[PDB]
Amino acid sequence: SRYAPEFREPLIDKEYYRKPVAELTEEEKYDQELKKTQFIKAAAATETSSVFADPVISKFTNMMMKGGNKVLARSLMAQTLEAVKRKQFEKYRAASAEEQATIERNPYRIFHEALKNCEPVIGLVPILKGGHFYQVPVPLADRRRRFLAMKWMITECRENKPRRTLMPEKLSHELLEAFHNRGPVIKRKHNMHKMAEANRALAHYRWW
RNA sequence: AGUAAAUUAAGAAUAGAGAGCUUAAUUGAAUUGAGCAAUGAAGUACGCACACACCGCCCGUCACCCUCCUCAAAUUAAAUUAAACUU
Ligand SMILES: [Mg+2]
Repeated sequence: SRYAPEFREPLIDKEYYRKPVAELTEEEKYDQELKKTQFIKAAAATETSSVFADPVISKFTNMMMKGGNKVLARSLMAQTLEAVKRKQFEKYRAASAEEQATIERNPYRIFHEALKNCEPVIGLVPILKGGHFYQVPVPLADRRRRFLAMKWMITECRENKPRRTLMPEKLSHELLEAFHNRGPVIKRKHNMHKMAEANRALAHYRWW
């Protein structure tokens, strides 16, 4: 890295800086005073104070990008969100007043609740004990649990789709199916959890 | 980490000749542990009949030639003795 270890990650929260001084906890108040005598990293090209920037969706975009084609990957995510909004508007208009209440037309809220439905609480680590490969039930961190949900989505759509279907049409159809706990990405989570019960007694081999 | 990946340009050398090489630029990620059971290294302790240094040293059965010794059925071979007393 070209940043020395003494550099601090930038804080790009607009409201945080403009809060009244008394509203800030003394711990936060102390850090701000310390940061005045430190070096701050430059903000990333994609780090902005925009009110429409969601870290979860921005991360999902980077996991789809191939060869640094951010314009294409962002376009694919923009087309997906729109394909989900247009799919719920059609259902909402073609539904009764009672049914209309339940229907969710926010694509950003369908994406977050979809991913969370696919996240697995426990995973598996492959281990070779006595020249035999065993996978031991592991408890997954918040970072490993989130990564696996996004990875499983980007892999079901990339591979298990018809040749002429497009990613905005497969991903939209999968975010909505996961949003209802019916999709194949949810089935992957159910299989992972079910296998952990099979290897329930083999967690002892853990050394880490 | 401006890394990987992807995409460009130029240069060396040639008369010409690389999908090779050198260099410059662009776009631009994911991830980094509740680590040491193992693998390797380092440190400490201990062991060593190894020092060619464990790809070490090393012990028995088995296999030819040669040296010495022992036992043993028998056979024969030479060797080796000592006196006893009568009249
Ligand atoms: Mg040439």
